[PDB]
Order: sequence, then structure tokens, then C-alpha cells
Amino acid sequence: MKVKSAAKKRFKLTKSGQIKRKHAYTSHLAPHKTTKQKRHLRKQGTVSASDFKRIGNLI
Amino acid sequence: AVKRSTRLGCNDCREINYLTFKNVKKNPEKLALNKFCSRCRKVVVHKEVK
RNA sequence: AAUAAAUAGUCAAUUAAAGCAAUACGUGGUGAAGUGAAACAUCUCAGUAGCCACAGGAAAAGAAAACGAAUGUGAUUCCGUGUGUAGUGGCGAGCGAAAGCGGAACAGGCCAAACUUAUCAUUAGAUAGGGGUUGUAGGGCUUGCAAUGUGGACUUGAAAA
RNA sequence: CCUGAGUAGCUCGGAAAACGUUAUUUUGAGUGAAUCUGCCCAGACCAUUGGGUAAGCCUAAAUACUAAUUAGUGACCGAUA
RNA sequence: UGUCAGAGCACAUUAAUGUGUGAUGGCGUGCGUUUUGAAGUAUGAGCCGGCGAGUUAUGAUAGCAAGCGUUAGUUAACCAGGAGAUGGGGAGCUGUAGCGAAAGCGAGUUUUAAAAGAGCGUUUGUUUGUUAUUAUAGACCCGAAACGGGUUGAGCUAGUC
RNA sequence: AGGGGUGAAAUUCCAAUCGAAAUCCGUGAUAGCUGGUUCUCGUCGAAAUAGCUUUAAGGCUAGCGUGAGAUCACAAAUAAG
RNA sequence: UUCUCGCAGUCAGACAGUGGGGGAUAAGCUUCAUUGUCAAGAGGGGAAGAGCCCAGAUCAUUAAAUAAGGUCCCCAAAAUA
RNA sequence: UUGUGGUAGACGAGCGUUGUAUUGGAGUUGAAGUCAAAGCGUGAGCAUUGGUGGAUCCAAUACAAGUGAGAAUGCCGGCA
RNA sequence: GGACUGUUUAACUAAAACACAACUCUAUGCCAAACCGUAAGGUGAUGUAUAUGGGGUGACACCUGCCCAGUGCUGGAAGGUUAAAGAAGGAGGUUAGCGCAAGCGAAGCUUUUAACUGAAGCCCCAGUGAACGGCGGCCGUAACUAUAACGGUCCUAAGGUAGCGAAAUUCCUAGUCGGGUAAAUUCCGUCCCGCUUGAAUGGUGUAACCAUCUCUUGACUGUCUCGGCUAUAGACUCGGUGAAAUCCAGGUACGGGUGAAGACACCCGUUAGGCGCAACGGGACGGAAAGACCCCGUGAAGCUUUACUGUAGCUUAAUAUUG
RNA sequence: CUACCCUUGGUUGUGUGCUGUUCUAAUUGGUAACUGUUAUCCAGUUUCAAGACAGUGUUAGGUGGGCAGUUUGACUGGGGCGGUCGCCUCCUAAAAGGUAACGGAGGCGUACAAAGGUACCUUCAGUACGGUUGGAAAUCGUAUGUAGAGUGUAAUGGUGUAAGGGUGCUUGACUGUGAGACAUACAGGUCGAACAGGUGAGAAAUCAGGUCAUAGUGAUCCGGUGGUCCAGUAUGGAAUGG
Ligand SMILES: [Mg+2]
Ligand SMILES: [Mg+2]
Ligand SMILES: [Mg+2]
Ligand SMILES: [Mg+2]
Ligand SMILES: [Mg+2]
Ligand SMILES: [Mg+2]
Ligand SMILES: [Mg+2]
Ligand SMILES: [Mg+2]
Ligand SMILES: [Mg+2]
Ligand SMILES: [Mg+2]
Ligand SMILES: [Mg+2]
Ligand SMILES: [Mg+2]
Ligand SMILES: [Mg+2]
Ligand SMILES: [Mg+2]
Ligand SMILES: [Mg+2]
Ligand SMILES: [Mg+2]
Ligand SMILES: [Mg+2]
Ligand SMILES: [Mg+2]
Ligand SMILES: [Mg+2]
Ligand SMILES: [Mg+2]
Ligand SMILES: [Mg+2]
Ligand SMILES: [Mg+2]
Ligand SMILES: [Mg+2]
Ligand SMILES: [Mg+2]
Ligand SMILES: [Mg+2]
Ligand SMILES: [Mg+2]
Ligand SMILES: [Mg+2]
Ligand SMILES: [Mg+2]
Ligand SMILES: [Mg+2]
Ligand SMILES: [Mg+2]
Ligand SMILES: [Mg+2]
Ligand SMILES: [Mg+2]
Ligand SMILES: [Mg+2]
Ligand SMILES: [Mg+2]
Ligand SMILES: [Mg+2]
Ligand SMILES: [Mg+2]
Ligand SMILES: [Mg+2]
Ligand SMILES: [Mg+2]
Ligand SMILES: [Mg+2]
Ligand SMILES: [Mg+2]
Ligand SMILES: [Mg+2]
Ligand SMILES: [Mg+2]
Ligand SMILES: [Mg+2]
Ligand SMILES: [Mg+2]
Ligand SMILES: [Mg+2]
Ligand SMILES: [Mg+2]
Ligand SMILES: [Mg+2]
Ligand SMILES: [Mg+2]
Ligand SMILES: [Mg+2]
Ligand SMILES: [Mg+2]
Ligand SMILES: [Mg+2]
Ligand SMILES: [Mg+2]
Ligand SMILES: [Mg+2]
Ligand SMILES: [Mg+2]
Ligand SMILES: [Mg+2]
Ligand SMILES: [Mg+2]
Ligand SMILES: [Mg+2]
Ligand SMILES: [Mg+2]
Ligand SMILES: [Mg+2]
Ligand SMILES: [Mg+2]
Ligand SMILES: [Mg+2]
Ligand SMILES: [Mg+2]
Ligand SMILES: [Mg+2]
Ligand SMILES: [Mg+2]
Ligand SMILES: [Mg+2]
Ligand SMILES: [Mg+2]
Ligand SMILES: [Mg+2]
Ligand SMILES: [Mg+2]
Ligand SMILES: [Mg+2]
Ligand SMILES: [Mg+2]
Ligand SMILES: [Mg+2]
Ligand SMILES: [Mg+2]
Ligand SMILES: [Mg+2]
Ligand SMILES: [Mg+2]
Ligand SMILES: [Mg+2]
Ligand SMILES: [Mg+2]
Ligand SMILES: [Mg+2]
Ligand SMILES: [Mg+2]
Ligand SMILES: [Mg+2]
Ligand SMILES: [Mg+2]
Ligand SMILES: [Mg+2]
Ligand SMILES: [Mg+2]
Ligand SMILES: [Mg+2]
Ligand SMILES: [Mg+2]
Ligand SMILES: [Mg+2]
Ligand SMILES: [Mg+2]
Ligand SMILES: [Mg+2]
Ligand SMILES: [Mg+2]
Ligand SMILES: [Mg+2]
Ligand SMILES: [Mg+2]
Ligand SMILES: [Mg+2]
Ligand SMILES: [Mg+2]
Ligand SMILES: [Mg+2]
Ligand SMILES: [Mg+2]
Ligand SMILES: [Mg+2]
Ligand SMILES: [Mg+2]
Ligand SMILES: [Mg+2]
Ligand SMILES: [Mg+2]
Ligand SMILES: [Zn+2]
Repeated sequence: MKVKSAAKKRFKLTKSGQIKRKHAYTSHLAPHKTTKQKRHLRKQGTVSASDFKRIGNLI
Repeated sequence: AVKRSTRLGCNDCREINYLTFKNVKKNPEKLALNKFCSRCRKVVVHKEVK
């Protein structure tokens, strides 16, 4: 099996197996979002349980 | 969509630190507000930047 | 022969080539499409199938104008790992090494040019020999010492297993 | 004194390499160098440092395969196999 | 078109409230498929016998079990050995320290002027055997109209000579 | 002589076949579509819903099932206030 | 019926009562909310009926009491006023 | 004591076929096959006897599968 | 309707379709245009504008009207825009060097940009219809009514001319009228608001011809009123050989109802001794063909175009052969 | 008088191409002749005709269904046609929330340097009466009136000492964050206490992380711009990235 080249470059793993990710809606069209929204989307997050199983076998 | 947004940049480090809205048709004069600057860590004049 | 010479052409003698197959391996030229991307054109399929040419008992490759970042390795080939890593991708489907390390085997040789010899209406810029084969540069020019060996990818024979 | 020239480079279209063309390799068209204080390379490029000697040739072994000859084997088949 | 009761008839056994037939009474619209719903005026099979569809190779995850264990665990290629178990082979792979895009720091680290706050960490291993699922391969079996590449056909027929 | 031929032209004819022969090969093409998938017993036992989908006969996640483990009460059910 | 992990199937539903939308207070119509059954559930009543009523089949018994429903005959079971 | 309708599906426990490895055993005084019968099991299934048959087969514990046919307008053979 | 004789879908369409003699347009000066191939080579043609290729129409007779706006084709002065390529220069990277730093900075190479030159084509200007094609409305108006010769106005490139017309064309429409008949959605002639006829995708006539279409009529007849008879070969019976599709197992009634909504099989009734033979087709949603119609599939194939992306060919320029 | 820099013209002179001639030796010929050769091809030698043209190779424009590979959506009381596809408000929606139909009505893809923030002051529309232009209705005074007024907007909800109107000062329409919740398949969305920095209003308490609230919006990839305490393929830069 080959690791998907798109699964990597977008999902980093951690010590306990959580898959770190970046928030979307942070590429353009900045004036259409509030500074609260922008500063909340700047921080990183983890995949939800609904996607953890699908990303585990993808990596 | 229409583009009524404008950028406000500091006048000491010449850094752009704010994104606001402006009506070019109604308001003809450039904005000259005074806002907080992350670099200078103080309040300083921010002017409209193209 | 045209056309004087000379070539084209014609004839004779000698030596090789033709072809086949092993439903298999090698090299080179040419080279798709079904399919996947849940459509499709970049892409994939795939340099695969097929077509053709040349072999050989294997073929191909091969002795650094190299790897590559070090007080480093020192032809080519094949196996494991490095790793599904660095990367490359309408960054989509996908594709995917080169170093290094551990192993199988191990082998390095030879021409051109200089310089020189002999001969060609010697206009040689040509033929046949000696000299040379490189990188911590080599060789030639002139002048000496030490050498008669060790080893080959090497010919004929004889003997033995 | 000699050390491989329409050659290495460069431009225009392609390709090989994992790479969808790009440092390295190759070429259809055009142009075109230098000679150990020389030339090429270390992913655009320049300088320092270092590595290597292109444009000539040959090369056993480990590697790939079994139509065939001899011996033999099979938790392979036993006439719809 | 059978089943539960049931006379009469004829026999005698894997000795068993026995076996063969069944006047008569009660009840009773097949089997698979696909559908909300099939006795089906939907579908598939005339009958019998044989054959006929979840595999293999390489990896990932999880359950169960065994070996070895806290500076652990385990070898791949290859060599010897019976086409062996195995011995040599520690190249490597997983775990042992994490955080950050990265230089970097380190039981801390990223963000930030911040040590405040927040995110991630401040521990529970490895190699095999078996089972389940999954990825690449044709991947449970059968079925297209098609597409591309090569060859064979003008003895029928159409044209021309 | 077949992404070709021939056609006083009809999509005619090209070996009882022609909107583009016959045969072999890529090939076991692909099919979200039909059909089929073979021994037994025991425990438990659904859904036909929401969102997205060039999606509507398909797919992913959530909802409902099953196996293992944890949570004993503060968790979840049945009645009264 | 909450939390974690492994494996799913399901995305065509149907009817009856109740409250509505579309239709015409038509449809065994179509689209919702809710209570039930069928789907995936036999038995008894409805003469015959997937969805209505009574209920939930472990096997055997030629035992007894009952639910819906019924007691002239078919067909088990009644009499008084 | 509470239970035991059941499709898709999940989980658990078993039967049967062929062969191999270890043990033991039967067989021309008759093995497999094959037919019949009034047997034993909760189920796959398992025996006993007799006829035919003429040379291999059985039991236990493990292991490996081309391992289970009623349907595919399924293929082949035979017969209605 | 086609001029004709002919040709055509082997195996459902022989015709009004194709072809044909004839007309016209266009290209072609010969190594001709066109065509097969990749090229050689070849057809055209051992021909030479009275010749060859292609488009359209289809004897013969009379005619073929208007529009060059759009598209196509041909030609054109200059002018504007435009590729490759060449090219004056410009901007950076590096560092010899200058400078306390900072910074500046020669040549060499190297990255990139570039005025300007640069054909055809396009924009633009004319011609071209037997080239692709197109060729209108509204309002008022004459001394009975009716209608409008006539006048006004909008738009277009120009608004359909002749001829023919309820047509193989007419929706309304079985249009009105006349003829044919006792009676005529068909037929013949005529009328014209021709929704939407019309002049080389030709218009209108036309003698002869047609296994063409359509209507009336004489003779003629079993086409019919209306059915009947005869003879053979079958069918039927006997002797011999001996299939076929179909088929879950069958011992296979009718009426009303029910049910997946049209029952041999279910519920309630009625009828019916067992089994053949000859008949005829009501049913078994009878048999044969995994519906050709409809829909679905991110199915296939053929064809079309100013759908997209490409490409053979044709044409223009730079460069090499190239003075 | 001696020098440098602009507009324009002539001159001997070189450097480039641009159209225009002439020439032949490259090259071409399906002109003719001879020879190989008993030979229509081919080759050689001429002759004639062209001629640096043409043809051919490479590069680059134009035309090009002649040819090829594909695309040409979904919902739908069957399809085609018509209509719609995202977000917001009300009803259907059955007094928590949620709930469909090609059911019934409407809007949005913004606006405001003030319509934001703060401090202070202040409170309808309409109607009645009285008054030049002036009129049914402009403005003034008094009274009445409990929202029919305003709150930028489509509706709903809210709000009459408010969230409506006016004035003064300002830019919090801040920086780094963020415990805890709402709603959700995911992706995303919504509210937010509180902390640190530095500000605005106000005497202070306090308020200010855009508006009375709900529509005013688009993921990823790719490339561009500004800043930068990161990388810079031997080293120093640069290129190129983060
Ligand atoms: Mg393809
Ligand atoms: Mg595809
Ligand atoms: Mg697909
Ligand atoms: Mg060799
Ligand atoms: Mg180079
Ligand atoms: Mg490649
Ligand atoms: Mg050197
Ligand atoms: Mg470098
Ligand atoms: Mg050299
Ligand atoms: Mg055989
Ligand atoms: Mg046989
Ligand atoms: Mg009975
Ligand atoms: Mg019955
Ligand atoms: Mg079955
Ligand atoms: Mg059905
Ligand atoms: Mg149905
Ligand atoms: Mg029936
Ligand atoms: Mg049917
Ligand atoms: Mg079917
Ligand atoms: Mg059948
Ligand atoms: Mg069978
Ligand atoms: Mg395991
Ligand atoms: Mg070992
Ligand atoms: Mg912390
Ligand atoms: Mg362990
Ligand atoms: Mg013939
Ligand atoms: Mg094709
Ligand atoms: Mg046709
Ligand atoms: Mg035929
Ligand atoms: Mg198949
Ligand atoms: Mg498909
Ligand atoms: Mg149960
Ligand atoms: Mg349900
Ligand atoms: Mg529901
Ligand atoms: Mg589907
Ligand atoms: Mg699910
Ligand atoms: Mg429903
Ligand atoms: Mg529904
Ligand atoms: Mg209802
Ligand atoms: Mg209603
Ligand atoms: Mg209703
Ligand atoms: Mg219904
Ligand atoms: Mg079902
Ligand atoms: Mg029932
Ligand atoms: Mg009943
Ligand atoms: Mg029970
Ligand atoms: Mg009782
Ligand atoms: Mg009772
Ligand atoms: Mg009784
Ligand atoms: Mg059960
Ligand atoms: Mg056995
Ligand atoms: Mg026996
Ligand atoms: Mg089998
Ligand atoms: Mg005719
Ligand atoms: Mg004729
Ligand atoms: Mg015919
Ligand atoms: Mg005929
Ligand atoms: Mg030619
Ligand atoms: Mg000729
Ligand atoms: Mg004609
Ligand atoms: Mg005509
Ligand atoms: Mg005309
Ligand atoms: Mg004109
Ligand atoms: Mg022109
Ligand atoms: Mg007229
Ligand atoms: Mg007339
Ligand atoms: Mg007529
Ligand atoms: Mg009449
Ligand atoms: Mg008629
Ligand atoms: Mg008439
Ligand atoms: Mg016409
Ligand atoms: Mg015409
Ligand atoms: Mg006429
Ligand atoms: Mg005829
Ligand atoms: Mg007879
Ligand atoms: Mg007979
Ligand atoms: Mg009924
Ligand atoms: Mg069908
Ligand atoms: Mg398609
Ligand atoms: Mg396709
Ligand atoms: Mg040219
Ligand atoms: Mg010739
Ligand atoms: Mg030329
Ligand atoms: Mg071109
Ligand atoms: Mg095109
Ligand atoms: Mg096409
Ligand atoms: Mg394709
Ligand atoms: Mg549709
Ligand atoms: Mg419809
Ligand atoms: Mg309908
Ligand atoms: Mg539409
Ligand atoms: Mg509510
Ligand atoms: Mg409610
Ligand atoms: Mg409002
Ligand atoms: Mg204010
Ligand atoms: Mg306000
Ligand atoms: Mg892109
Ligand atoms: Mg560097
Ligand atoms: Zn600043």
C-alpha cells in the first residue's frame, strides 16, 4: 500500500495518534470574515471522530 | 461582488495591519485614523494604502 | 562508352551472406487502444500489446570530464534495506528514485597525437614500423641508475587426473 | 612539444531521468570555443574550496530463460480432471 | 396430491405402543429470485448425474495466544545444511521525548511583549502464529454493445480491363 | 481491401453478415445494471431517516444492529408531586 | 438508551387511527407530524384478505381456565324475562 | 430466576470430503464401491445385517485445502 | 408526377427516387487544375480551352423579377493591429576594488526585460446571385351599400415580379359555385384573407411513353345478393419408418366474491361415471424473440455544426542549402 | 575668440537590411541528343530553359468537421418544454426544538467616518383650536392622544425616557488570546465570562473587540503583493521556497 500524497502534506500525526490539521477558509476573501473569525481559524485543529477512521487507513 | 474594502497601514514601520471598508463614491478623502500597531506596540496613525 | 586519358559499365576467379526454430530470455527502431481518474482533454494504462531489424549462448552495461559533503567511497551487473522516504503530480487519480549500509562476483586492458624510421612525380595531408595511453597530471625531448623477472582475458604441442 | 572540433557550450522544438522538461544526459534546425595559470562537475547563477579528465575502442564473473538430454521429486491430476 | 384421525384387507420386523395399501372425516393456493406487497395472470428451472462462484502473493489495522523484556525485541539478502528444522549474518525496522513549517529548544515546546492563557506532551514494548476487515493486482462467478493492433478474403456481389 | 474498396446513390454491395467485413491478439476490456453464490445448530437482531453529492437504481458521514471493555449513580428508564 | 474500539446492513417502504398541506372534505392518490401492525410474525375473529381487533410460535401431550369473537344447521358452545 | 418468532446483518460452537504426519487395527475366512431393510442421534450426520463387488481401508490427535450444489434462459452426457 | 429507352435497396419499399441527352456557373496555359501515396510513381492524357475537373438544373417551347445589408468568393491604394525571428539599450546576481562601519562598486560571466524592424491574415474600401440566402406593416379615402384606384406614415439591404393557385403545398376546411351520381370527405373546372406558392434546391405548358398514382365509364364475369355441385392431392382408416418447439410436480369444471387490483387450485354455492376419437379455436394474461415504442445508464456507435481541444492538407514569413 | 548640448540640409565614407535590375558557377526540369544499351526507367556527358528563384529541412502565424478524441447537468405526480438550483423572514408546523411537496407570500449578493464608541440633554405620528403670503396637508403656540411614529432595508420579533432625535469629544469598525456553551454527519457557523498591552468617552462607577437582531456570501489547488528573528543542496551570497 502507498500513502496518499494528498493525505500527507495536509495531516500531521502526534504522540497519541491524533491527526493535526489546518482550518479552511484562510486563503482569500479576507474582508468577508470578521477578525474574530480570522483569529479563530488561524489556530490548528484535529480531525473529528467521523473522519479519524477514514484518515487512519489513508496515512 | 462589489469591492468596498480598503487597507490601513501604519506610518512608522509602513506595515499594513488593518482591513476596513470605505465608499469611494461617498467619502472622497483618504482615511487617517489612529489605531494600535503590533510592531511599535503603541497607538499610531494608520493611513489608507492602495 | 559518351570523350584523348580515365571512370561508369561488362566478364572471369576466390571468399562469405542468405533460411529456419526454443509459444523462452537480450538489444534497438516504431508504437496504440480497452481501462482508471467514478464524465474527460493534461495524466494513467505504457514505453505494455503489436510490427520490424540484429544476435548470442547469454545479451546489454562498464573502468569516472563519477557520487557527493566528508581527515569519505573508488568499473559494470544482480539481491535486501534505505521507504512507499526526498520529491514529482488537472498537487487529482497516481508515480517514485539517487546517496549510504549489508551481500553475490571481482580485472583491467588497448589505440590518436606528439618524437622517430622507410617508401610513395614524396606538393603526403598517404602506407608500413619503433614510442604512448594519463589526473596525488601523464607522455614525448636530452642525460643516468636498476632490471632480466612476475603476471595475463594469451598459440601450439606433450603428459596426467 | 602532444593529450581525441562542426566537438563541448548557446538558441529554437522534443525527449531520458522518480520528475509533467530542469541543474545532469540525449538531438531535428542554426551558430559555435579554449588548450594544464587549460576544460567539465558539486540542482538556476557568480566567487572561494574541492572532485574529475568529455568529444576513441575492447572487456570474463556474479544476472535472465528452458524447446531438448540423464537421474529424481511432489500433503500435484487420475479419463467432465 | 400432502397432513392429523380412521375401518377393512395382506403380511411378519435392525421386536419395535410392527410393516404395506388407504373406504371415510377435519385442515390445506409449490421451491428459489426480486419486491411495500408474489399461489401468481411477474420471473428461473422438462427430469437425472457429474462440473460450476470468496483464492493467492505483498503490506496496514484490530481481536485472541505464545516467545523475549525494561539501554528491550527481531532479523532481510547471503553462506553451510537433506529442494530441511536450524547456525552464522545486527544492514536495518519498531519502541525508548516531545513540540514546532523550520533553524531550534528540550520534560518541555509552539503562539505571543508574556513565563499569563491556550494547543501538544510530561509513557507503556517488540517478534511471530490464528482470525476479521482493508490496499495493489482480473480479486466472488457469469454477461455486453464496443475500442485499438495485426493478418485472411473481389470463386457471391459492385466497378474497370 | 476495411477510420478502405465499389456504387446510373438505396446506407447498395464487398462469401446466406455491413451506419462500416471475417479472424486472431491487447483481453479474464469495463458494466454504480440483471442473474447466481454450495453444510448445521445456538444467542442477539435492524433500516427504508437527516446532510452533502453531474447526485436521485450509486457513494460518504450521522441515526438504528452486533461483539468486547468501562462507568453503580451523580447514568438511563417506569410512576407520583 | 452514556463513553471507547472491531464488523456491518439500511438511503424504493405499505396500510389503519388521529392533526394538517396539495387534490375537488376524490382516489388502494401525493407530501408531512404522531401512535401501531406488516416488512422481518405464525395462531384466533373478520366467509375468503401482509397492514383492522385479540396476542407474540423452544419441542411433545387426544389435559384445564380464558382474550377478541360467538352459541338454529353448515361449525365448538344458552338459557330464562 | 429471567428467557429461547425472525429477513439484512454481528457473534459463538460443531458436522462432513480428500490428502499428509504420528500412533494402533481390519481385510480373498472378502476392503472400497453399490443396492435393500420395520435402526441411532438436537442438526449437519452415524451405524448393523444381507445381496452384488473383487483389493484396499478404518479409529484417535494435529496440519493443508481445487472441501460441501436446487436454481445462474448455467456447461457436458443420458432419458422423458 | 417523371420528357423518353434505362438504373436502384441480393432476401418486405421499382417509385414521383437515381441516371440520361440538354442549360449554366466555376477552376484549369500544360511539369495544367483535380486525384491515389508519405514519397517515388500514376490517372487526368500519349489529351491541349471546340480540352479537362467540380457545383447546380434536367427533353422541347416561353420565361427566370428585386436585394451585395450578413455570409462566401474575387480584387484593392495607402492607413491601424499582429507571430516567430533579429535587435539600440535597461534592470538585477556575483566580486577585483574603494571605504571606520554603512554603503558604493570595474571587467568577466550570468538572470531577465526591451524601443525598433517584422509577411500573410484581421479592421477598412469596391464588385460579385443560374454564389450561402432574403424578398413587410398601420391609418384614412369615390354621391345607395360594399371595396379602395388614391393619400399619409414607421422600418428594412430590398419588402414576392411574371406565372400558377384549397396544389404531392390550405390550418380553419367535408371552403363557395358548376359538372359527373337517386344520393359524391374522392374526381374535373372556377373563384383567391396563398396562416406558410413562386421563378435554375427553377416557374408555367407540353405530342409520345409508364408492371407509376388518381377518378368516371362500355363489355365482362361467383368480387357480391348467396350459396351449391363435381374430380383429384391431402386431412381421415389400415401396414412400415418416425421428428418439432414446450414442459416446477399435477389426479387440471362453472357462477358470485376475494386477492399483487382480470383465479383449474382461495371462500361460499352449483354441476360433473372412467378413458378415447374426429373437429373449431374461447382461456391457460398460450408458444417462439432477457420490448424494437417510453424511461434510466455520469452506456456504445453513425452523422452534423460558428460546441471544445487538436491535426492531415493549403497559404505566408524567418533561417540553411545560397553566390 | 576657444569648448559642450538641441531642429534641419549636403558631402566624400563605412554597418545593416528594403524593394529594382543584370550575370552564372550552386540548384531545378515530365526540352532535345549521345552512351551504358537490342532499354519509354535509371546513371553519366552535353544542349536548351530557368536560376540564387524554386524545391526541400527547422521554426512561427492564418485558414482548415477533410479527419480524430470527447462533452452536451439534476429536480420532475413518466420524458421533452416551461420553472427552479446559494442565503434570510413569515405561514403550513399540530403553544419546547425539528419537520416535506413544481405548497402560500416576500427579499438578499448591502449601507453607514456616521446610521460606530462614549458623556450629556431630550421624546411620538395624527387630530382639535387660534394665525400673512400659505392653499386639505410646509412652519408656530396650546391641548388631546397611549403607538397607528421612528428604529437605512423583505418580513418577523423587540423597543414609546428605550435600541428614537440632537450636541461635544473621539476611532474599541483595537493587538495576543480565550474557560464555558448553542447548533451540528463532516467542513463550517453562533454567543461569550475573564486575562495581558496600549487607548477613546466620562468627575467616577462603568461602557467600547462595529451597528435593535436575524440575509449582504465561495472550500481546495495555482499564481501575485507587503512584512519577516526560518531554510539557502560543499562554503559566502543569490535563485527559490517557508
Ligand atoms: Mg484514454
Ligand atoms: Mg473514466
Ligand atoms: Mg467509471
Ligand atoms: Mg558484451
Ligand atoms: Mg553544463
Ligand atoms: Mg518520462
Ligand atoms: Mg587541473
Ligand atoms: Mg551548489
Ligand atoms: Mg582528455
Ligand atoms: Mg481429456
Ligand atoms: Mg466421459
Ligand atoms: Mg384427506
Ligand atoms: Mg386445496
Ligand atoms: Mg439458495
Ligand atoms: Mg418488481
Ligand atoms: Mg412493483
Ligand atoms: Mg395459477
Ligand atoms: Mg411478462
Ligand atoms: Mg426479471
Ligand atoms: Mg421457464
Ligand atoms: Mg442439473
Ligand atoms: Mg495480530
Ligand atoms: Mg535464519
Ligand atoms: Mg501549559
Ligand atoms: Mg507480549
Ligand atoms: Mg465482376
Ligand atoms: Mg477511432
Ligand atoms: Mg436514409
Ligand atoms: Mg451478403
Ligand atoms: Mg467477464
Ligand atoms: Mg462504464
Ligand atoms: Mg429476539
Ligand atoms: Mg420504520
Ligand atoms: Mg422517518
Ligand atoms: Mg445508479
Ligand atoms: Mg452507516
Ligand atoms: Mg414516509
Ligand atoms: Mg416517500
Ligand atoms: Mg393517513
Ligand atoms: Mg387533506
Ligand atoms: Mg390528507
Ligand atoms: Mg399510497
Ligand atoms: Mg425488503
Ligand atoms: Mg398474522
Ligand atoms: Mg381468518
Ligand atoms: Mg417466544
Ligand atoms: Mg370455559
Ligand atoms: Mg366473552
Ligand atoms: Mg353445534
Ligand atoms: Mg432465535
Ligand atoms: Mg481423513
Ligand atoms: Mg458391501
Ligand atoms: Mg468447489
Ligand atoms: Mg420515368
Ligand atoms: Mg421503364
Ligand atoms: Mg427488396
Ligand atoms: Mg418488389
Ligand atoms: Mg507528383
Ligand atoms: Mg499519358
Ligand atoms: Mg433534379
Ligand atoms: Mg423539375
Ligand atoms: Mg433568381
Ligand atoms: Mg459591398
Ligand atoms: Mg478578401
Ligand atoms: Mg401572384
Ligand atoms: Mg390563374
Ligand atoms: Mg386532389
Ligand atoms: Mg360539388
Ligand atoms: Mg386515396
Ligand atoms: Mg380542381
Ligand atoms: Mg420551393
Ligand atoms: Mg433559386
Ligand atoms: Mg404545372
Ligand atoms: Mg413504371
Ligand atoms: Mg392418396
Ligand atoms: Mg400410420
Ligand atoms: Mg378487490
Ligand atoms: Mg429487458
Ligand atoms: Mg456519456
Ligand atoms: Mg466512456
Ligand atoms: Mg516556405
Ligand atoms: Mg516521369
Ligand atoms: Mg531558396
Ligand atoms: Mg503550423
Ligand atoms: Mg474544428
Ligand atoms: Mg466529430
Ligand atoms: Mg476514452
Ligand atoms: Mg432526469
Ligand atoms: Mg412531466
Ligand atoms: Mg403520472
Ligand atoms: Mg430546461
Ligand atoms: Mg414549534
Ligand atoms: Mg409541538
Ligand atoms: Mg421593518
Ligand atoms: Mg454621537
Ligand atoms: Mg445606534
Ligand atoms: Mg489550476
Ligand atoms: Mg549554497
Ligand atoms: Zn508601526
